[PDB]
Amino acid sequence: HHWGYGKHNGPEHWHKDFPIAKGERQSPVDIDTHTAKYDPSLKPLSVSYDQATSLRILNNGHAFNVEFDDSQDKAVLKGGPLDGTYRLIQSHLHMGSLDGQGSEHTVDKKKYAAELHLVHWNTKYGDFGKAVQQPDGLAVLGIFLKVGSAKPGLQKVVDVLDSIKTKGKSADFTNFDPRGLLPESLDYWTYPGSLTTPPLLECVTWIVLKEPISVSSEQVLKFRKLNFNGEGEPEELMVDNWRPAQPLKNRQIKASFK
Ligand SMILES: [Cu+2]
Repeated sequence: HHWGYGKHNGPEHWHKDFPIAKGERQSPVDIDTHTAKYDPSLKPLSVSYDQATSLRILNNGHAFNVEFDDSQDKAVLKGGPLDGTYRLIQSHLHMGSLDGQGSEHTVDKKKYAAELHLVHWNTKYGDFGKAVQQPDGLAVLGIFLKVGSAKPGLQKVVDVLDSIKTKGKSADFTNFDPRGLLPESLDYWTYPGSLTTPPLLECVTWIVLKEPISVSSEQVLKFRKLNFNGEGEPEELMVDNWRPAQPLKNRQIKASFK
């Protein structure tokens, strides 16, 4: 019924309800490190996540989510390919069923265990709603996740996952710090893209970080136990909720690093 990631409602079906699914700037895409090119005009990336603004954590049937207070500029994104200030409004995790898959964007065909997305909107549009209606309304920072050492900033979250196991559930969480999710390096690739889930609006400036972060298998496994389904329904594990790479058409992927 509702769009999804199954065989009967997965990505390859979306185009029937959202013709833009076959647009000219769809995400995610595969990053060919030796096709993408350094762009000397890109300014430095500014990830000012000083004042934490996390509010809720929830299961919306599509993925694990975190909502932030976007009333002020307490967590914004500036610099890089961006013109203006972009406000962080939410974050979600794309998880795989196996350690070898999960990420939406790929690097030279390589898939990661998962991909985190931090969504920000151009504060020049009044609100999120009017932003997505614009080509330069969104800025999504994508962060790759590989299995290994445990990520501290994720434990506290992983500890209360059972409180949002099924769709429609949510738990207050003012404890979430998007700083604890960032890798050491802020090198990235940027390209004009879209949302990776319906409506698939082509309103996104993508900033994918080259350096992945590590998470333990315990943390991963706990994320693989969320459910696509609601309470009192046949269990459907929330895994492989990622859209495969889309045609780059002839878009240019730029590197922030030489
Ligand atoms: Cu996403």
